[PDB]
Amino acid sequence: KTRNSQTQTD
Amino acid sequence: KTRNSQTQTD
Amino acid sequence: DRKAVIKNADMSEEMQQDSVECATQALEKYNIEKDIAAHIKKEFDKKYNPTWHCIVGRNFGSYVTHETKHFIYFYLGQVAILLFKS
Amino acid sequence: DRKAVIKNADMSEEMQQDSVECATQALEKYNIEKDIAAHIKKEFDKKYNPTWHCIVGRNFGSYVTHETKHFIYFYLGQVAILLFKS
Repeated sequence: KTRNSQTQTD
Repeated sequence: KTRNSQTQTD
Repeated sequence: DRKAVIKNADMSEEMQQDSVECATQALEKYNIEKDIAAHIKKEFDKKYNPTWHCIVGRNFGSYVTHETKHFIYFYLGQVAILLFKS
Repeated sequence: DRKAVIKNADMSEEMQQDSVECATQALEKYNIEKDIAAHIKKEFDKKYNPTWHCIVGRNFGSYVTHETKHFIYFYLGQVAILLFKS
């Protein structure tokens, strides 16, 4: 199954 | 169909 | 406000203008890159069906696999946006 | 050489160590981010079957859709790597 993810650089 | 792509920031 | 420059697109030019516009909206609403990217991915997931993926930032390189005619990579002022459909 | 810091992983920790290692190799071989990303995506496409996608850079935000247990996001020194399977 799927899943959503978020990332931000510091 | 698929295709591959490349990117670079300037 | 910010100068849109399309650097590479495998994408109908209707969708290109829409990408550039949806991202103008994201930059008017959101200031943080991950939040900008989320607005565009979700809008494209809606306007064009899933599955899209979106990277917004000033310094990155990428290598990705995108269904044909479902890739775009453009700047908005200084900020670069990468948007594509798995 | 560069301090690996895993910031978020939906991924077996075997694969995590392998990700971090495959990316150490990429940084030993390649200096340009798009070339680093290409080495990791292709190695993961080989070692774990397609379809992976990889972003390498110092300033970016992302929003993406990844099969469960097939996502990792870590730094290597200053450089951040995002690797995931559509």
